[PDB]
Amino acid sequence: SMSYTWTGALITPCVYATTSRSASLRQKKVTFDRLQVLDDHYRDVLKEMKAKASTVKAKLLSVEEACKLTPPHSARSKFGYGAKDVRNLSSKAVNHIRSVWKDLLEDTETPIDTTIMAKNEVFCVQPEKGGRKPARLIVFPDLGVRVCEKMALYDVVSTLPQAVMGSSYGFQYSPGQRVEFLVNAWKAKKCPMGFAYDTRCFDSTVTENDIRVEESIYQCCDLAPEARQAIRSLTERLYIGGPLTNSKGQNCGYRRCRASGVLTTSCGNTLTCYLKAAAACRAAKLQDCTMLVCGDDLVVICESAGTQEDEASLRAFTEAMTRYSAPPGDPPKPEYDLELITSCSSNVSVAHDASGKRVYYLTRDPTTPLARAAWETARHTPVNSWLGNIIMYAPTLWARMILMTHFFSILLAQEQLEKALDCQIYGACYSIEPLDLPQIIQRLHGLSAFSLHSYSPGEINRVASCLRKLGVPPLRVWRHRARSVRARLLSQGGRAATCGKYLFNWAVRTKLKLTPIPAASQLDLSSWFVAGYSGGDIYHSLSRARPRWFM
Ligand SMILES: O=C(O)/C=C/c1ccc(NC(=O)C2(NC(=O)c3ccc4c(C5CCCCC5)c5n(c4c3)CC(=O)Nc3ccccc3-5)CCCC2)cc1
Ligand SMILES: NC(=O)COc1ccc2c(c1)S(=O)(=O)N=C(c1c(O)c3cc(F)ccc3n(CCC3CC3)c1=O)N2
Repeated sequence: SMSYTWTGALITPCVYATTSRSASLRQKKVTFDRLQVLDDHYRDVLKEMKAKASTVKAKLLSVEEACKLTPPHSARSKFGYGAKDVRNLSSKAVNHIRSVWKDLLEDTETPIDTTIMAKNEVFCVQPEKGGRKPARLIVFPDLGVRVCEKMALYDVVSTLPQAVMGSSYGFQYSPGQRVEFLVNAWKAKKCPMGFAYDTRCFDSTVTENDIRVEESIYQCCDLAPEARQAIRSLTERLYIGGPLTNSKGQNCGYRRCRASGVLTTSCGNTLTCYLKAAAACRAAKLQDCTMLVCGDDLVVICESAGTQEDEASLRAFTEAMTRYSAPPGDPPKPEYDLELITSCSSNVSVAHDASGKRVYYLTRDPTTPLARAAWETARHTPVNSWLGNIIMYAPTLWARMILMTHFFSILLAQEQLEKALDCQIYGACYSIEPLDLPQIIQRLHGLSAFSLHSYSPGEINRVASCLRKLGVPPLRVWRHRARSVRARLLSQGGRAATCGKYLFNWAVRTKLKLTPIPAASQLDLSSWFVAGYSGGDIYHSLSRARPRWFM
């Protein structure tokens, strides 16, 4: 079947930013008939996944619990209420949500409407390879439906992926735990070989059968009968496909592939990619495979069979993925150093802590983080990518010297150190106070994140070259700026002083011997790094448990 069919009605509007103007170019790329051929490897892997899914017991979320996960600025309903009404449990919001639920239980077939829009994302104007990337397409149902999806499937999509894929499920790891997993897998092999597999437009490649196979896995859970019916109806009426409406309310077309903005997108894509890849590893005869899967992002570490043999096994893996309707974007290439593999737009690098001991950490090319940060300093944005980058990339040279210095100087100038900001981590929205960053960083990366040094030449050069290319002052300027930022933070005391002392410890000549922040243990990070919710419309406000008077 065709991934999409179009009426011709335009996908209407809401360093460069992707707009609604480039939507036509994206539509051409993602529109095609899918040819899927399944085999015994696929069937064997599915049965193994199902046996693991069978250990899961999932609970039905109440209307109140589902309402509480809704982001404050989530798209309003076309039925007379918005995200504020949902979070307040308003009479109108709650009555409509209950009617949507009742309809899911009563109607098992009518396709549910969705809205289609072009994603506005900032990329760097780099005239080195081709040109500007076309806008990605976002497909999502109405607010009432999104609350119902949480009631039925929030517990499933939060628990089932780890139960099925075990250590291969990537969203259970913080960046440091992801690094630890990759390093351990690499060291376990006699002669390691690793590769990333890029699927061309993964959402478009997902077939009706893929979605039903994904539902057959959900159905292995112990579920409340209404949750079981809701999952069955949501599968047929929403997940499998349905009509597309643009922002103007015009019939835009029809979808028969994965919608980006439903609660099951991340879980479903991860399960689908894992199933196809594990089956393709068997068809390719790759020895002792370790897979790490995050949605459509796949990395495989295995036992090398020699240079020519590895190139041949990779082409066999690709042919098998292609049959399963997961063809490649960039062709996969075997890598023989862990540091050279790019997965989840990141690579492993090594540094030393204050005692000269090796510390592996996760980094990336800083061009896109710096460009996006520049866009965000220039104009007000709902989500602050700089904040998420400081959190996830806290041990890196560039996040510490440039992002921390620049944004802390802006917060000091605006007196907004205590103002909570939104950032996206694994598709979920978190409301975080920048004053909590030293405690968050210690919890996720450890005390060593504040004293790393002896960065690799390759890492230092990538950073320095990127600054030159973007017209950013050199690293020596950032050291001078950080010394002043640090001094002003120290003067303020409390959490602000901890920001100065811990985040800017690298900027001082003498360098302090840092002790653990006592209040860090109080942070409730239980919802962090459990699952991916990309396009799932999930929100959390960072909270503190058992606070001590003197902290
Ligand atoms: O050789 C030496 O010894 C010293 C050299 C030297 C060179 C340049 C400066 N620049 C500055 O003082 C100014 N800009 C900056 O001090 C500046 C700060 C951050 C900048 C950023 C990002 C960095 C990441 C956080 C957000 C801001 C970008 N650009 C920046 C410029 C350059 C810029 O203009 N825009 C972009 C565009 C895309 C990406 C990055 C940038 C402020 C007043 C005059 C211009 C200072 C010293
Ligand atoms: N195709 C589908 O359906 C979704 O497929 C997906 C594939 C990968 C991801 C997602 C969806 S996500 O939207 O859930 N977010 C991330 C992600 C982040 O949130 C993230 C946030 C930051 F501020 C900084 C770095 C981040 N990094 C890199 C560092 C990390 C440790 C690995 C991610 O990868 N990964």
